[PDB]
Amino acid sequence: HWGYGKHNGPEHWHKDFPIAKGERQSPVDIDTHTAKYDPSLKPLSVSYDQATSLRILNNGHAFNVEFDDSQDKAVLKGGPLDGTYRLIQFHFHWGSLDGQGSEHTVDKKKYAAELHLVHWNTKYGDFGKAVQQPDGLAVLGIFLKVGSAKPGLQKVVDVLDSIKTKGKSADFTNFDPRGLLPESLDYWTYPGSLTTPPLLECVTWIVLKEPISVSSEQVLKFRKLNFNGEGEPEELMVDNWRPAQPLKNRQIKASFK
Ligand SMILES: NS(=O)(=O)c1nnc(-c2ccccc2Cl)s1
Ligand SMILES: [Zn+2]
Repeated sequence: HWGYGKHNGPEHWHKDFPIAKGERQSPVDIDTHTAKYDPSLKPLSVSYDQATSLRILNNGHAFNVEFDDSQDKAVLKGGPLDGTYRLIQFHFHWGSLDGQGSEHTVDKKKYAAELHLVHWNTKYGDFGKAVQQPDGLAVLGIFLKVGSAKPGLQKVVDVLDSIKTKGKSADFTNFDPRGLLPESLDYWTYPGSLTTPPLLECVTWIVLKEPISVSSEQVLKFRKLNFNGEGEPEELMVDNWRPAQPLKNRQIKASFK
């Protein structure tokens, strides 16, 4: 099966998922000097006051916090989007060391980790239909750098122990994802894909310019998770990130100059 190890990692994915070599794959390097400022872009509208988290899950590839998306509770609008996108889950990618871990890079700089808040376009009625459309998903990407602690993240950090191995889940209610946002919502955007299989080209990427800060201790706890299931030989969950892919015929746009 696919993974992030030497025998099943990203350069192998194309054998089972040939869209891996497609024309609008993610992530990409953001070259800040060739990004085009687009004054037509609207500000992002993040409406997460009525967010309802449900559960946190180790799926063997990351951990996901899941939200109730049966209603327009937590939604993303504005920016380069037309329409309303509902939050369904968030997850992270991170490294074995602080100098790597993000999926996107900025002028080839890697960050320690990357947060993805995944939303789907409610005109398609359910997530499974949305991933089959070119405008079906919008993923908000936020970089993490190591420095001070992020108080808003600690609640997540403290449950990881209970979902250490693949397939484990825990109740996770009343978590407010507003606690994970930077001060500024300035962004870059481009059309891209899921960065894990099935690698579908259905995502409008919105990558925030301002990183959030987390402490070494916090990121350290991420690295204690396991890719394996219980009773299996221990494989630490680290470096679950996909390299930058060719930009090909795409323009990255910026909401700021
Ligand atoms: N890293 S990511 O946000 O582009 C992403 N990639 N794959 C995702 C996915 C794949 C299968 C089912 C559900 C999701 Cl949410 S979400
Ligand atoms: Zn992701």
